[PDB]
Amino acid sequence: PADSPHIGKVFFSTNQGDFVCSANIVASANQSTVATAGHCLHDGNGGQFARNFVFAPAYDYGESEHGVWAAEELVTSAEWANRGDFEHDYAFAVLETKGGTTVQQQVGTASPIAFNQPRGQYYSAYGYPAAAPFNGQELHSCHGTATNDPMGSSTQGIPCNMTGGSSGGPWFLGNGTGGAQNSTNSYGYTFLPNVMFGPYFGSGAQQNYNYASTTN
Amino acid sequence: PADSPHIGKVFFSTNQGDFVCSANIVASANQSTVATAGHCLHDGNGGQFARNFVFAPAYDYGESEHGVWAAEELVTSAEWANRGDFEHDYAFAVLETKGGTTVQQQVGTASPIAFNQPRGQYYSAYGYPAAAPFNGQELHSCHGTATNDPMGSSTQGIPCNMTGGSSGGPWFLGNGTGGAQNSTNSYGYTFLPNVMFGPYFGSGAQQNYNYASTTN
Repeated sequence: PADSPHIGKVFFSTNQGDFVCSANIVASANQSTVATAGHCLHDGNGGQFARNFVFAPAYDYGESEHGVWAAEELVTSAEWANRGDFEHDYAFAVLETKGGTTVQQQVGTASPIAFNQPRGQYYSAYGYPAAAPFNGQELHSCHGTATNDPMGSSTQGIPCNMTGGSSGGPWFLGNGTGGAQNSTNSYGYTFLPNVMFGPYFGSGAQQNYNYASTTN
Repeated sequence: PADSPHIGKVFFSTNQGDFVCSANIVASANQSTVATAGHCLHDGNGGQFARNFVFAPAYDYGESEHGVWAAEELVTSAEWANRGDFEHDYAFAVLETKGGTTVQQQVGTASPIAFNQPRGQYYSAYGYPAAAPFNGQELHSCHGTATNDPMGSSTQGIPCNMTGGSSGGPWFLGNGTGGAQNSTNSYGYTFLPNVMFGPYFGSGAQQNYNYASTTN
């Protein structure tokens, strides 16, 4: 985590309990924006937003020297919020500033983010899987070539063993944590998933990003 | 109302019961977008989306020939949804398509929409006020020059006697229903009778519009 401190762990609550996800600081005008999954910050089907959304950059068996960051605005895709549309299971959280210090300023790095890229690219996906065989404490990764959702939606799948808690973690184009972010961990099929699915980052994601990243 | 069928009445429900608002068809790529107030489609801080949001173009003691249109995507500003911030009490609803027909195609017209315009312009504001001495059945209007929020926020006020139900109704630059939409009826203050406040249509509103109008 110390080497890619833009990636971090998410804690949040709903009426059903206390849960975890992952997220990533993306380059933004407000320097306060993390990319995550829609389902990590909103119920879907017209419901309420998650409560007490906290981001922990470079989490590693606990918060890092970078600390933990509360959300000020949760920015869900409209298709996710209204219909639980997994084709648009992406979102951005706009975090607090601490006495002038934005999360980007504290952590000192943020991922570029790209949209409307070809399908079928090679990805490195990251997150904090929390269900067995994982413990929720470690940054893990998956790597491989994306293929189409066999069930027929616009999502893409990569070979991956990560479990619940990894949702919202970044997909970077290419090998490693240094590429442009171009999707987010959305879902796998239990038990012992072997494919991670992530939504296509098209013009919906781009325009949601433009909006979130400017405050908003 | 027949002369300005892009303006219409809104019905919706929450856990607190059935409510009414106003809205306006604005030109959009998806041909399906109405401008309204954030509070006409989302509770604000800690709440959820309105249910059964329906738009009735050219309502006049009942639906017009254009019928009634259900929302598919409610698109609230982030600051309204997360904090009930009246500086951003604007929103867009993306409506259903009926047998291939979009609302903009049905009505055959839409208002232009403008952002980042000067403060203190002259407006014509419209809506379906539903509290006495109004009955919710009629299109009413207010006209005047905008002044600054006495509370010091970025909202603006105009002289206007319209009551609950008028929220979400359009403010058009200039005289009449034909100008560019540049705010929405949002709120009054208990101490200030007959003044309607509407949010500033700035870059937040523009980016929310860009996003909503492409479906989204």
